[PDB]
Amino acid sequence: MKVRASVKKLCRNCKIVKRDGVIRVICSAEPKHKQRQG
Amino acid sequence: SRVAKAPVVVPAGVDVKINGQVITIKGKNGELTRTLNDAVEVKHADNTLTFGPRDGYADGWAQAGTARALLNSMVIGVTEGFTKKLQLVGVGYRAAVKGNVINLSLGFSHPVDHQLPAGITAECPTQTEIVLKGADKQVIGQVAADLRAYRRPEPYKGKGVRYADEVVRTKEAKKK
Amino acid sequence: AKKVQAYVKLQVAAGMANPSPPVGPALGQQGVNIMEFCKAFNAKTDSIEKGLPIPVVITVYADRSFTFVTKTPPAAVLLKKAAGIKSGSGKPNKDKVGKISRAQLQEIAQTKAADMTGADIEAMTRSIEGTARSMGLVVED
Amino acid sequence: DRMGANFLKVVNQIKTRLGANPVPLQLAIGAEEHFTGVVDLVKMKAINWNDADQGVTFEYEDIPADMVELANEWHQNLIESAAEASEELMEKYLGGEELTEAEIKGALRQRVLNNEIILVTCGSAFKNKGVQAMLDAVIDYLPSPVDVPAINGILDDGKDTPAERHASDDEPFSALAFKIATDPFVGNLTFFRVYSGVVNSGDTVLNSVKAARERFGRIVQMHANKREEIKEVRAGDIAAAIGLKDVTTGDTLCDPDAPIILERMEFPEPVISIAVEPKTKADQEKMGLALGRLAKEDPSFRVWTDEESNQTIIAGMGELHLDIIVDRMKREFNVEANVGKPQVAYRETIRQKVTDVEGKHAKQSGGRGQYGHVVIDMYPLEPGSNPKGYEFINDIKGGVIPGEYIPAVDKGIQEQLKAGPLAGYPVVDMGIRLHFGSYHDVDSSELAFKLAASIAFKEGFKKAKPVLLEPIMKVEVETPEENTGDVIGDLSRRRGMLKGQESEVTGVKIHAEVPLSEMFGYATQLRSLTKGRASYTMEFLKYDEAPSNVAQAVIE
RNA sequence: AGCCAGGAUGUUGGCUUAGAAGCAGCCAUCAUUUAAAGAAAGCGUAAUAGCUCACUGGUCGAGUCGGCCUGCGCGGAAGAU
Repeated sequence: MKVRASVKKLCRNCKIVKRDGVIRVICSAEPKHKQRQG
Repeated sequence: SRVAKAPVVVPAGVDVKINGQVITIKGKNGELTRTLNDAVEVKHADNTLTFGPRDGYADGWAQAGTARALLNSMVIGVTEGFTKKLQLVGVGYRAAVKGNVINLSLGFSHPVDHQLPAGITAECPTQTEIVLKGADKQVIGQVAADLRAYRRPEPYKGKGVRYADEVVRTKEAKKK
Repeated sequence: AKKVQAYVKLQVAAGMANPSPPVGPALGQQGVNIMEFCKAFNAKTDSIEKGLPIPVVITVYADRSFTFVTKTPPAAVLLKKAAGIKSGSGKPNKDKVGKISRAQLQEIAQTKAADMTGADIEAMTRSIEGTARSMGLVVED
Repeated sequence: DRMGANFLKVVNQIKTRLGANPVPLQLAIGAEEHFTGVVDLVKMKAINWNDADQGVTFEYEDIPADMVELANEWHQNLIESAAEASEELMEKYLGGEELTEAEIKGALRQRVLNNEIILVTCGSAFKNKGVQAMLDAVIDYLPSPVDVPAINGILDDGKDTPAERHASDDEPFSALAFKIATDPFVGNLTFFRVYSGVVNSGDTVLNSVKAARERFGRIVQMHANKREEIKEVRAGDIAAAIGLKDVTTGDTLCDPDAPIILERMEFPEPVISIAVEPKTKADQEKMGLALGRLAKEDPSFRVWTDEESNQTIIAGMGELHLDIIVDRMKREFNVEANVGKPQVAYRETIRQKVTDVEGKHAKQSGGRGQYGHVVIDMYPLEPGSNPKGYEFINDIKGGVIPGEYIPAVDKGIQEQLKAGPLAGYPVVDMGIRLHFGSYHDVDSSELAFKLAASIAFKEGFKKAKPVLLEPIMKVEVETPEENTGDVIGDLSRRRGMLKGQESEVTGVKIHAEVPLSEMFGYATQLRSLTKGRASYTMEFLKYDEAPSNVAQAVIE
């Protein structure tokens, strides 16, 4: 999980759910599109 | 809501034991009980079960919205069951069932034979296909996902242990 | 006719026996002997002077079967068969070269009227005027 | 003795991929780790092997009880394999005459002279499980030099009369020349095999296909490694036909007044070409002669030597060999090589065009300050038909520079036209026009305008992005499956100018036009695309370019 | 929002045609049928076969959706007996 202050909804099918409070964004086929902070 | 427009119809062959918050479902081949939270108002009204969110816990529409989906699965799981098949794609990798134990030909210097708990009648038609049978929807995944986590799908060959319906995304080397 | 299994209309000039690589896949969909589609159409291909893309459609069936529908060549390539060059659309509304009147357009529409139930005479007339303006062609009668 | 090693799968995989008809004989006993028996099915006997010894036992027993039915259903397919081999066993498969161990092989041995069935055997080499079993089939399923059609010397050119000669000692002598290795003792060596006839020690053995006379020295046999002098060579031994003056691939080793062969079929083509370069200049004196004893060994090792740059451009069919012949040079031939790139025509062209570059000349060389501020205009690389690579359009403003000082400016430009601001890449075929030539009297000489013109030409290239005029090869590639779509996409990374995708009965041949400058490690790259499954041709057709843009910063 | 569900079909959409064949990119950017379809968004990809968005054409049978303004909250937030 890459970390950066900006979670920008980037991939076309990008889920966003708030697990534990810190946002981590869920793609389907792209592992590269998953950030975690912010 | 959609969940409030979703009542569940218990059929004949599965008995409920409504001691208020604790419901123990006497079914076909097991006992699928869940001790829910106090954000629910349960009533097996006539035959079709009706539920309700308790006051104070107005977020119990979520907490019983779990429950409406829950008990529907329980009355159909204790009778019919889940076929949970896994596909072993590994070079020299086999699967064979004995009693309640599964072998794991997993490319190690030592064998891995793990015993599997109750609510499991496992089978193996061949070395690469493995049945799992169960009554709870949780236990039919939890014992399945532990095997898959021992050898995850490798996205350079397609190697690994993977589900029947799961479709991996294998890549290409592209350098050498 | 059929449904979500397969329906693509793709065939180009039938002087070439071997399936051209991009056409290949529409024959590479439901397991054909590619010699069969070469031997089906050549009994009627000897009634033409080759050079224009003639279209066929493919449509499939359960076991190993298939079927196909023969029509006439479309008027879009018939616009640029008489005009000499096969590709004229470089600038649509800035080129004024080349005239054919409506009388040529209806006699290449009777061969559509004797073949197909859509692509009717009077409705296609503005689109056979519409494929003229995109190519940069003029029309007068 | 490995996981995933199913014997019955692989022999019944040949009937699907290779399309052959294998009927196996020696089957399997054991779950690959407690494996102890190999099931010979003719005699119906399992063989015990060594506990772990390198070779004690051969203990034959019956079929074990754990495989009493798989031996039943597979022996009945063994005894099928003679009823459809010979027509005479057809009526005793059905009549029920006994199909013994000795009777069935008399039909199946004649099924090896046509080769429709191959005979398969499972076992371990390293675990000493099967090796002692595998030898008895060789004398009964592999053919002998006296059971085969023997030496068949045709004629020369008169008439096609193929003559089966005798496999015994009662014929004129005959052999063939192959595996012709080398040594620092005698020079050339051979690994030759005589088919029939006997030779004595010392003979005028010729090579009758290429008209040369040789004499037969001291013949030596090996344990594949050790020198053992074989004096009297009997019919069928394999030895070293030593002392051949010249010898090629597969010519005869035969006394005159005898039958004569003339046969060389399938001369290969070593494809991948790398250019070896010496370390010292004393090395090229001994690396120019490296081709002597090395290329004499084998035709899978060629040297496509250039006509101008005089470097040694080797050619192999695999870089895996072009590994080894450098390592063959290393410790015994004692060569230090610097393996680099082949000679590709690298004629620097020009992308951009400089406007005006003035050669700054100011020096009191001959007494007074010999000046020479001459300026040239970078003209486009002269295209079309231009035999002269130097096209100096000397445009003197009003014929101001005298004829005596015309060679001066000419020399300067010519010197840098043959040179290159990158790695000495000739900027040849590039037409160059003189803008203005400053002329003087006591300040006018040769260096005056020569030195100036030299710098001026180089200055221009720095702001003219000289690219690379390059040769383009007609490259074909033959790949069977639908794995060429990854290839031609990866070929599109390399300016392979596509022609068309065509097919054969088993192969999908792709036609393309690839820059010879973009060859580099082409062989090793397709060998990781095609997995080595490729067999194709290499020719030449056009001539194009390859991106450089080095003048920007790389070029000083 | 999901299961059935056609992805109605003129066309090869040029150019330059080697494939730039709706899926590389610049100019057009009409539509034969309009109760469902654009000379077009990605993946499959040299091109396409596979899978969708397009209208949800038929079922559920009620609410639902994208942004503007504020009350507060979370992440951003790592230091040295």
